[PDB]
Amino acid sequence: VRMNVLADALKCINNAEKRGKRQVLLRPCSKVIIKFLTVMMKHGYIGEFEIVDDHRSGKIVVNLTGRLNKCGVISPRFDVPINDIEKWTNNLLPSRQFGYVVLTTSGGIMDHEEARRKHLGGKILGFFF
Amino acid sequence: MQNDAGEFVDLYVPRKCSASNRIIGAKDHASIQMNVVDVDPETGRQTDGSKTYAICGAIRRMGESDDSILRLAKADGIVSKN
Amino acid sequence: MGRVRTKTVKKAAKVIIEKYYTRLTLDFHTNKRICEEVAIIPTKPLRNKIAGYVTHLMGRLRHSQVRGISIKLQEEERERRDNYVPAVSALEQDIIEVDADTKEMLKLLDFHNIRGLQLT
Amino acid sequence: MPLAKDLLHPLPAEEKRKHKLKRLVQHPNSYFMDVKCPGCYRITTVFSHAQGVVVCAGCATILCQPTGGRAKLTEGCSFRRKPQ
Amino acid sequence: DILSLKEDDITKMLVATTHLGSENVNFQMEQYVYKRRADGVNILNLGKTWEKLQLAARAIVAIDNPSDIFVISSRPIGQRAVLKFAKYTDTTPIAGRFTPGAFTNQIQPAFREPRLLVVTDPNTDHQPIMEASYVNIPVIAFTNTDSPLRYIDIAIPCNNKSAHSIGLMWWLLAREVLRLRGTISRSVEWPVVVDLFFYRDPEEAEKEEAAAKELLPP
Amino acid sequence: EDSKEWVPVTKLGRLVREGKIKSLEEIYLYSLPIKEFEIIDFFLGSSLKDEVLKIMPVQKQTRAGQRTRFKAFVAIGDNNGHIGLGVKCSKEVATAIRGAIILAKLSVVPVRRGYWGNKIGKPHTVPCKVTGKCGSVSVRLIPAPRGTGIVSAPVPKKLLTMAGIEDCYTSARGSTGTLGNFAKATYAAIAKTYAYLTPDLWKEMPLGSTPYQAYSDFLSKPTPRLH
Amino acid sequence: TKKRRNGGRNKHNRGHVKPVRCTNCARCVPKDKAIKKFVIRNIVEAAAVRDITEASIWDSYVLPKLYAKLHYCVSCAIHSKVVRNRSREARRIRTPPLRSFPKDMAR
RNA sequence: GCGAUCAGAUACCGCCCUAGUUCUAACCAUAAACGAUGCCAGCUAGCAAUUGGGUGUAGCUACUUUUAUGGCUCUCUCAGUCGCUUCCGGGAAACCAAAGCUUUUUGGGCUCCGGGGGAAGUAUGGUUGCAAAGCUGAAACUUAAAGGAAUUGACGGAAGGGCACC
Repeated sequence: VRMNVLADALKCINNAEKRGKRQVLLRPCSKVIIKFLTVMMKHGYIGEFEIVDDHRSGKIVVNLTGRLNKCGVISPRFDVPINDIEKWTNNLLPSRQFGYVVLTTSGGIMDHEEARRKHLGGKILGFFF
Repeated sequence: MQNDAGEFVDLYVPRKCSASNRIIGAKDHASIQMNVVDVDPETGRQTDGSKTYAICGAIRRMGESDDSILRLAKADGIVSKN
Repeated sequence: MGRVRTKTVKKAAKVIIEKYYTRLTLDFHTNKRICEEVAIIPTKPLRNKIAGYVTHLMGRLRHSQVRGISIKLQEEERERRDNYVPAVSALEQDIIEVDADTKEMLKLLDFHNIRGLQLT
Repeated sequence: MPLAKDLLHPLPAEEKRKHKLKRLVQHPNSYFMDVKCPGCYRITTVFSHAQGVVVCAGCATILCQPTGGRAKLTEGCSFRRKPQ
Repeated sequence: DILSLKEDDITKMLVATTHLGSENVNFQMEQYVYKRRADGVNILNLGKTWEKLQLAARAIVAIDNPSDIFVISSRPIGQRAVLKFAKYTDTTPIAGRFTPGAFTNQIQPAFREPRLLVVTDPNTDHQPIMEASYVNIPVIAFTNTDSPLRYIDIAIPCNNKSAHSIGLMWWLLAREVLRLRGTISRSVEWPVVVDLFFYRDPEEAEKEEAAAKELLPP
Repeated sequence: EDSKEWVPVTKLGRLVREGKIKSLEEIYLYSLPIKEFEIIDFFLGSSLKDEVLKIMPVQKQTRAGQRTRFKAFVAIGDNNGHIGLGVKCSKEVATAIRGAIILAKLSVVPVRRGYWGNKIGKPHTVPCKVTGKCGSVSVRLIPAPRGTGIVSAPVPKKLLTMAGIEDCYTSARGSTGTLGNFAKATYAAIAKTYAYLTPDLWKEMPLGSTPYQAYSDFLSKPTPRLH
Repeated sequence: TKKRRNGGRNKHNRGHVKPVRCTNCARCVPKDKAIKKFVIRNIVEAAAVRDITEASIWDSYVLPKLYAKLHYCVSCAIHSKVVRNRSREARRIRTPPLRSFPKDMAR
């Protein structure tokens, strides 16, 4: 069915921005997705997200600036022992300056930049550039 | 695109789309700018000062480019009830 | 019997008509003598053929404007020719004929009453 | 536009056209009615997609016979399209 | 302020059967259609048609050489109209068979550089639109609901099924352009009556002597 | 190295000689379609170096059959921020090379240079990882730290030196004997560096009045001016 | 390579349809893959119609007609020139085209 | 086994016709078992068909005094199988609305299969089978190409036009 729900929504976002389309209907929106999406907001990559209360599993409408080339999702969530943070950022990020790798860390779903400041590594959720 | 002692190097900063925030890419010759002329309030009597909008080939080839002008123009507010 | 005249004859004939149209008549003998003066055609059977194809092109030009050889007096003639039809009438009473749905639109858009009939 | 939102405030006419499950918040087109068979003062609230071959209070008269979208409410029966 | 809709003008549009729309709506033109009539006709928003004629007419101007704005019709119903566009506003003519490359050939004698195109029907006039988008040329067009709006910035929904619609809309752009930096000034109507822009017709033709001597009979 | 008293078919051509444009950069901004080789010859094209990469022959049957035809593959570039590249089919070696230069000038594409993250000493490289594909070959640009000087394959080294991209790593895909496709893939790669919406580009501006419109009156008129 | 998008003929969602034996080879081909042409002819054929009507009592008559829907194998059809080797472009093209009307159906 | 054809016919072709086709109780497990395209979920394009259901039909027709009912169109919508034309992506192209989202050496979940061409679906052993066979499936050794594509020519006892008293 939808084993990882995360990727299904973020693919929808990519496909949408490939039309240029500012809006997407996301299904079936997780907590991990909400935390993924709040992380986007901070760096301005997407405009406002809104989670509708169906008594089912929650859908989201995305408003999109179009600043985003592409958003990818890591499953399996590979265990980062802090010094693979450096390797993972190099491979899939277009620049050393910019583009956030997204983790599920002990203290929250946080970007690798934020994770480095806290010194808390993790399991890898995602990539956003 | 600044270098060391805040001078602006490379060579250019592209014209971005008023509707998609997307870069006009220099050999995308499928790209329109429309310049709609402002009117001297009361009626006709056209005086300069274009309200000018840039639209990418990507909007145009999806057949939506006419519609982008309608929202831009209403935002500048010459057009009403679009 | 067979044939349409080759490109060297025909091309020569199109080029001279564009420039020289005024001074080219339906008459062959004058078209022959203009061609030698205005154009260095080395031999007489070729000269006559070029000049003769001009005669043919001119004959059709007279019989309502011929494509591809516009002297541009012809365009200037269209300006003059422009005939207006008068009276251009919205006919009987207004003329009213409303398709019902467009009447619902009309009242909304326009305070202007303008007579409508929901009409057979 | 191909930047053509506004699904947060989704335009009236279109939403109506689509379907019962294709709404932003998917809301039933399955309403309520009250059925009066005039020999009986009794109102029983029966559905147009009935789910019952509904006998009124004592009288096994009929009321409605199901067809697989909207149950056909049969003959001389009057109903209020409202949650009473 | 009087740049709004004009009641006098809207009657002309009504008589000229502009409100008719091709039965099959096409998604990209759904905004231009208000209502559908019974017997498969679409009602085109007459109020939007005006404002779109006005934007298009404004767009012609601040292209400072008005001559280097190329007015285009393959359709015979627009041929006379496209020619007459040229007579009032300088706007140089492309009538009928557009010779492709008129835009993309330096060697061709039909080497045109438009900073604007105005086009009748994008389905029959596909070639100068394709060619336009090879040379960054703005394209304004007259549009059925069955228009490929691909490569069109600003659409004017006419009816383009022909009759009087193609003629009246074409005039209205030229009219508006002459009020606006043309020196007609103070937008009070027209001494030049709208049926000039129409195809003269009938193909095969009644040969009628111009100079209005109402034909009695032998 | 003209000589040519260039005569301007294009309005664009007029601007060049009248010195009203002075930077092909303006042409790139307003995206104006350079049909004239002539335009390019004045602004740049003085200190554009032309290199002939490949002369490789091809064959075609004029009917019964055998004939042969010439290929020339050309790259043109400043060292500063410009590459145009053109491949042509002709009867002769000379006409092939001259024509390939001509096509190459028309195509001239601007080159985006960025930084490691150290904005010291003028942007040496390319900012991000930009990839372009032409027929199964995809040459993929990776931004590489100074003094790596350019890491590619011998023909793409030339192509990237024509731009003046000091330092890059590259990876190229496929049938590694099919040379022409490798060159074409790099052309797409270098061209796409603008096509990345990097976070520096995010805020529009008031953009531009076009010189086409602005200087318009002069570009439709009269001379054929001396001096 | 799949030249033909339909494989042989129009099999989508059935794949296997009872075969009909080809009236020329007596072969076996599934019903989707027959070239079929509708043979509509008069019993009295052309010249004889003038001769029969005079000879036959009746006020006008109006001739009975023959119907025989023949089923061709692909091999059969192309030999007898029913289908003539089309187009890499024109295999795709459906259309028809007669001009005149009155359908061929000789020998 | 026969008659022609043809050097041969053993074949195409023509005749007689056996096992077989069919059915039943059992085998076999394989086929271009093919839509050459794994399955389940979402998303990314217009139009008209097309299968079925449903919402509206103050639409036509069928009838009871008209109805109520039914079928079809018309309108709207799912889920099916496809087509057309365009990609708005992919591809080497042919093509493909999936062969798209296959990334810039990445994207939901999961299986299976390929990693030069032949030898070879053979050997060998195990397995299954009454048997025929089938599955699982090497290597020695051989060899610089092999395959798919499109392009142009040449060539047809493949197809249509013309042109000349060789």
